Amino acid sequence: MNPFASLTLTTLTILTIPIMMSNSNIYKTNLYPNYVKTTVSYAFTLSLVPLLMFMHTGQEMIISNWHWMTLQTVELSLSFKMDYFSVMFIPVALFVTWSIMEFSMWYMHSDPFINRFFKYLLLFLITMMILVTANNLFQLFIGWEGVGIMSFLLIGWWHGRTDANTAALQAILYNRIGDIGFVLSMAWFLTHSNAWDLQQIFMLNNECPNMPLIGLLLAAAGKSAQFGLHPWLPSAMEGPTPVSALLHSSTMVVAGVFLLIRFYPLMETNKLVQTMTLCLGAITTLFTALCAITQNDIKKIVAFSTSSQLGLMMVTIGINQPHLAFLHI
Amino acid sequence: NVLQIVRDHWVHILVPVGFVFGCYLDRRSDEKLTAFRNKSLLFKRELRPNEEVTWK
Amino acid sequence: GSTFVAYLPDYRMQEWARREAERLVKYREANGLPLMESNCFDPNKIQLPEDED
Amino acid sequence: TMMSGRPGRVPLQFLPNEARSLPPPKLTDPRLVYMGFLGYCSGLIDNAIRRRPVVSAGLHRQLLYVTSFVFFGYYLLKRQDYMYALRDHDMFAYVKSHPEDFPEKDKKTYGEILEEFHPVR
Amino acid sequence: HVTKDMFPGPYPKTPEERAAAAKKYNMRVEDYEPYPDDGMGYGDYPKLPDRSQQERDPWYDWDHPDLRLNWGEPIHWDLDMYIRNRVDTSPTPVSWNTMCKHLF
Amino acid sequence: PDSWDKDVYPEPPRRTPAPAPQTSLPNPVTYLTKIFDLLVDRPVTLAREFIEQQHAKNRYYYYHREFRRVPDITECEEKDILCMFEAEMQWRRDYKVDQEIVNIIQERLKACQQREGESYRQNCAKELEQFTQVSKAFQDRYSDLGAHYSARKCLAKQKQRMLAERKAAKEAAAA
Amino acid sequence: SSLLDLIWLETILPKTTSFIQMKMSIMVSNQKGLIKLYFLSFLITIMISMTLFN
Amino acid sequence: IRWTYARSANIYPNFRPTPKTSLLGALFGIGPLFFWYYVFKTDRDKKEKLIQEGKLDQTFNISY
Amino acid sequence: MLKIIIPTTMLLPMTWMSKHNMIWINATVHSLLISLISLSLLNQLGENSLNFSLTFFSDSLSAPLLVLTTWLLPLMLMASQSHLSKETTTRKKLYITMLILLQLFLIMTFTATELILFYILFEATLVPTLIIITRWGNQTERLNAGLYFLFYTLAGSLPLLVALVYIQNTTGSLNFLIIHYWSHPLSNSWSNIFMWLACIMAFMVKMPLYGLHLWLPKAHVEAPIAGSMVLAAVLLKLGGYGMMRITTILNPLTNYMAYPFLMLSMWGMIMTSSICLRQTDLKSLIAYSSVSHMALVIVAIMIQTPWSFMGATALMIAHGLTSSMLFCLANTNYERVHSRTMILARGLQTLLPLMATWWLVASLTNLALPPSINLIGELFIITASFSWSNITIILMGMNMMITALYSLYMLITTQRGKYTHHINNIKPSFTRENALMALHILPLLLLTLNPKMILGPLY
Ligand SMILES: CCCCCCCCCCCCCCCCC[C@@H](O)O[C@H](CO[C@H](O)CCCCCCCCCCCCCCC)COP(=O)(O)OCC[N+](C)(C)C
Ligand SMILES: CCCCCCCCCCCCCCCCC[C@@H](O)O[C@H](CO[C@H](O)CCCCCCCCCCCCCCC)COP(=O)(O)OCC[N+](C)(C)C
Ligand SMILES: CCCCCCCC/C=C\CCCCCCCC(=O)O[C@H](COC(=O)CCCCCCC/C=C/CCCCCCCC)COP(=O)(O)OCCN
Repeated sequence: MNPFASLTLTTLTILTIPIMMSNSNIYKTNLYPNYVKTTVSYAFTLSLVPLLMFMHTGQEMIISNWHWMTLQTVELSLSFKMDYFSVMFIPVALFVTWSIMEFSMWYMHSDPFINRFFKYLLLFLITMMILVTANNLFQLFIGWEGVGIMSFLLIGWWHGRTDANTAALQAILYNRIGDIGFVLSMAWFLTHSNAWDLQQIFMLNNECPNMPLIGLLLAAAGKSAQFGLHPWLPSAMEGPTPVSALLHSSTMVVAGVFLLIRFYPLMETNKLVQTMTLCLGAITTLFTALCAITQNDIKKIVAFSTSSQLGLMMVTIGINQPHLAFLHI
Repeated sequence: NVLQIVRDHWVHILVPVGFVFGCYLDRRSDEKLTAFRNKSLLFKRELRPNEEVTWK
Repeated sequence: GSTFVAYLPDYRMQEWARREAERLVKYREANGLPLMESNCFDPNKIQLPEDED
Repeated sequence: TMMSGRPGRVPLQFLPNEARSLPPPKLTDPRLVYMGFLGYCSGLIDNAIRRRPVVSAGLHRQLLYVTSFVFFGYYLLKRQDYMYALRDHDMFAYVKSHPEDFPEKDKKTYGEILEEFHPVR
Repeated sequence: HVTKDMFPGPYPKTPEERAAAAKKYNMRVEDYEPYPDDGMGYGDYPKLPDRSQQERDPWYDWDHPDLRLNWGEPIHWDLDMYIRNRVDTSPTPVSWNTMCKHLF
Repeated sequence: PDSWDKDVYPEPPRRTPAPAPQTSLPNPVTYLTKIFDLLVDRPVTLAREFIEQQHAKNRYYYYHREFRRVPDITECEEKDILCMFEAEMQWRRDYKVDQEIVNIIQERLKACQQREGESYRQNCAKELEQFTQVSKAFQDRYSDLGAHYSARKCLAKQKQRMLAERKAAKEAAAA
Repeated sequence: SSLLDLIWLETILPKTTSFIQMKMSIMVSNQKGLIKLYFLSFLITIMISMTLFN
Repeated sequence: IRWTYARSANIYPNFRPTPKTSLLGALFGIGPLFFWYYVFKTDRDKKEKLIQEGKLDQTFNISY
Repeated sequence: MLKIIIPTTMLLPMTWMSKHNMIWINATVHSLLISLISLSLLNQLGENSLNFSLTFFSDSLSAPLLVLTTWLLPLMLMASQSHLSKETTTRKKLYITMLILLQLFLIMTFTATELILFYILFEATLVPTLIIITRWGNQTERLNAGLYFLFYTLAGSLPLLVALVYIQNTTGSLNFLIIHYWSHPLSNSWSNIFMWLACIMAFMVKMPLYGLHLWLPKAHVEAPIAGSMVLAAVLLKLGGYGMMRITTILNPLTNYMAYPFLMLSMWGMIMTSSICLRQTDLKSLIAYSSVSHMALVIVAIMIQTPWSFMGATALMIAHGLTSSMLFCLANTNYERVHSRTMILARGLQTLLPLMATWWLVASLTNLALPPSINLIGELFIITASFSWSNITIILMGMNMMITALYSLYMLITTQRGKYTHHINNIKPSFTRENALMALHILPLLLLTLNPKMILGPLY
């Protein structure tokens, strides 16, 4: 009954099957990329249905199936949130990943390790799915670190190239700088609101203080390549073109903006953090556009364009219009 | 070959024999700490018609 | 060993505590009692030292 | 403790007569087993030093080592148990004979005892 | 299979010990300059230029192409600083002071 | 389902609207729901009925352990180790039960927040009040005890709190 | 790495102890074997114990 | 081999205590410790003073 | 508990009377069986403990460490199986005897319901370790490392004997149950201050605390693979385990007596993480990483909050497994390379791919990647420290960043890049090494499913 939960879980489940089959026989043939592409397309077509049901009715739901552990008065359970944001962002990401994998089936035909490349792409997609549909801060952190590790692994695809290793380490460094603020926010929320779940966080903080929002903004700036920690996004273009097209262009780099979107009931209650995030977005978008105005490498120009767009959606967050930022995403 | 593999594989029983010996020792050592059996203020229970001791 | 550890009997009394809490909350909500009591031990049994200062 | 000058002590007696009033240690006492193990270790070390097959050079010698160690361990355990029994007997007798120095404590209940509470923050 | 004399030693004061140390490190005597005899324990280890390892001749046929090294030369005291994966001192089109001024 | 009690986990009557098709265009949602039901729910239902009828052929029960009440640490001698042990065990069990009570209240609060949607700030005042009361009681009871907590430390904290509140009340009355 | 871990932390606890015990061992064990000095020290300690511990 | 030996095992035998080395050691090994001790002592003193005054709003601070 | 101690003792006659070409098989099989049997201790209850007898008791803190200790020995045998090929039968049997004695002493140490027995076995676990370090070591500096490891531990632990005997004379008993139940506050006096210092320093020297860690790099570098693994996996947890047990008597002195050690650890974790960045050696780098993690555990223990204790226990178990795996990988590289230098062999991922993915997984686990128990312990400790003071987050985050940096530096330098040209003895990896690292890593990814088994008694 109510197929919303069943289908919304089933898309994320079917996205995992080729990872399980990676040790089977099909992994050793040339049929694997087509298998992964077909799996992604089927997952997208299946996830298209909850979007229709939400559009018809306005369907929202959270599922807490597996109860991981209880620490005194705190419970950690594998809980997924299937609100408008997740149920709308899943099909877009799946569609883009399907197109990118079909393109990669032609771009990377000469790579001996193409099956491993497709497996890494699927792992990144699974981790981004985890991050998007997360409901408690710990699952969000799981996805947050998984996407960073996948970006590290895919940036340095060519191990012989020294610049690839340098860029991967640089991206990891900046993402850890963001994770500092993420961990600060997580600790503050647990120690003050006594829960990592978004529901209790939203109830218990009518006037959220400066520190947790500061930490969240720092993490969003770290992962969304804002002005303070921008260069990792332009320098992450040492990876293969499909990786840059999928990870560091449209899906992985919007994780910080998505995090700021998710905590919008708390951002409204504070006026200083809104000012700071608006200023950060404005300065970073102008700086990256000005840098792109004179670049000579095409991938560099598109990377700086991505950075400018991320700055624009951060500005959108600054003026208290999170839904418009989601639309722009 | 019987009585020949024993001269080479008699050592494999040492650990299992010691494990059984240790279980017996644990039971014997437990038998000396029955000074409060069925006398605790919380688990005090009336014996069944066919039980002699609450636990061994 | 992993299967044995997974199916270890609940000696930590996690379900027992949940059932006891359910019964306590139901009883205290039915009769209007104020759920948790701020005093762990009843004041009557406790004897205080009179200062008279 | 210094029970050397204890009255009514035979100068050179290993086990006084009153020591026969105590239960003798069982032949399966763990300490006796440890004496046997020490004797076996001594036998193995003797075999090793003389450059002989360590485990199976002299069975009679190892048996004699174990038996002598067990004998001395048994008698030593008897003497030790007697001495500890004497110590406890003297302690209880002296406590009984001097009630002034060992007054009965006024029993108290935690309900009427004020202990300082140091919070952890 | 290395003799005790091949290992580094104390800071040499006499010119004879300086020449022996310079010969040990496979470098010219007047091209060898040890660290100043301060408290720190550099000893008689040559003070190679603070030149990085990214700006070495990239077209030369090195024995270790990735590290841009040849078998047997004296190794910079701070090689793990300059491995092309870390800080490098390549000259820039714009001067350092002007770069700092503009960015600030 | 009867697996969980309704009084301890309250749920509103969940009133829902009726379909009022304004147009003649067939909505894909109804067709998708029908096909999903026909080709998903029926096999799952049949498998579950088979499993349940297999369970019914072999039925056995498990019981909930009941613990007697034992004297607290308040009626415990200074050095009576056995009564101290019994009271300490009882206090630990009560601590676990109170933790589960707080967990119950938190679960109800989170459910109220997600159910009410965009009016959660108004419709869930009662759950927030209950959580505030229970949280204040729990904090007054077991907070700041330390890692090596014990019944004696909780009793000492209660004694100190009662001393402070008695002094405050006496000062207010004599003011 | 060098100044704190490899120089000063080594100088404080282990190296200072090693140097002190080495110097004291050199001082104590360096006796010429002459009984004249031995018996003079014996007389000195006899006088010290007679006039100090009473 | 010479580089590794000079970096690892040839530092102490060539070390001499001088004004520069002693001052650097004292500063870089003592100053941070006392700085952090002062900072954390001040923070905890302020927090405990606020708790004693009762004006901290420690509600919902159940887990610690 | 004798069902654990007796088979471990019986392991010695089996090893000594086995055939000259079958000692390793018997030792491995029966150590694995002993670990399987010892797995039963994990069923602890929310009440006091599993009081087996008057001498041995098991808690929910002693159970995970006991399981890890019993599980380590087969891995030690598999790691030591390689470099002892050219050894005589008697010396191999002596090596296995030393390993079995170490396991038995650790097993008796971890339960040890009386504190004097705990101290006796805690100091007894030193002799086999010193013999292993100073006898079966390759480098000529093994003697100095053995002397440092002996004296740094013994000088710290000697005052603990006097303190424990004094506590027995005043309190009247050193049984841990009686000590816990009859605990009384310690007045702020000089005598109590020095008793606190005596009771604390003996364990703080072993973890170790920053400033007393000079013995750890030497002991870990100069020891053989088995010695390095047992040092980094279990022997470091002795101090942490001891501190949790002995902390109860001290209150409320610790509330202000923990400041110097808190500062030392919260700065030494940063210092050692930074040191890891500039290293010319692999085993030394892993040793300094172990020092940083143990400093974090020291902070957790000194904070004395429930979340601190759970995070501490999780971090001890996770770090033990991770560092044992890292030392295994370093030894596997060193055997082929015969040099033990990070930059000497490069680009091994082209030649050994399965070794490369083992390296990647080990580095990720060391990097504290969610949802591995490493990050569980890390995050619990960070939250507890934040509750202690809001400024600790700066130090903790800096430590996290530097840890990630040096872990990925270790991975990149030895795996990525162009291979070294003048090395042509990189034989394909055996089945033994792959099985060893698989058995190292799988328990971590299995424990991340059931964290409650390794979260300590305050769960
Ligand atoms: C190669 C490519 C992949 C191929 C493989 C495909 C298959 C995919 C599966 C891989 C992971 C998928 C995740 C699925 C998890 C389902 C199982 C899980 O739910 O069970 C866990 C249980 O697992 C165990 O708890 C974890 C294992 C225990 C760890 C011990 C390690 C083994 C000993 C070895 C030595 C130990 C060294 C360290 C000592 C501390 C959680 O238990 P719990 O949710 O509560 O409820 C269990 C049922 N109850 C209600 C009756 C109690
Ligand atoms: C090197 C690697 C690390 C090793 C371990 C280092 C940790 C050990 C350091 C010991 C911690 C502090 C020791 C004493 C702390 C008590 C607080 C005291 O120091 O402050 C004042 C004490 O005043 C002075 O400090 C008196 C002591 C001065 C002499 C001590 C030596 C100080 C410097 C030497 C440090 C050397 C440490 C390493 C030795 C090798 C407070 O004055 P007061 O309120 O009235 O007294 C409070 C105590 N009462 C309540 C019992 C009365
Ligand atoms: C890596 C090497 C580390 C070396 C660590 C060594 C330092 C350990 C701390 C000092 C240990 C000695 C303390 C003695 C054991 C405690 C026993 C006790 O508590 O008895 C006290 C007695 O306390 C003492 O006697 C202490 C005297 C100290 C003598 C030894 C000094 C050791 C060095 C002192 C400075 C070290 C402090 C910092 C060490 C940092 C590490 C270097 C009670 O006295 P009462 O007679 O009962 O009085 C009651 C009536 N009013």
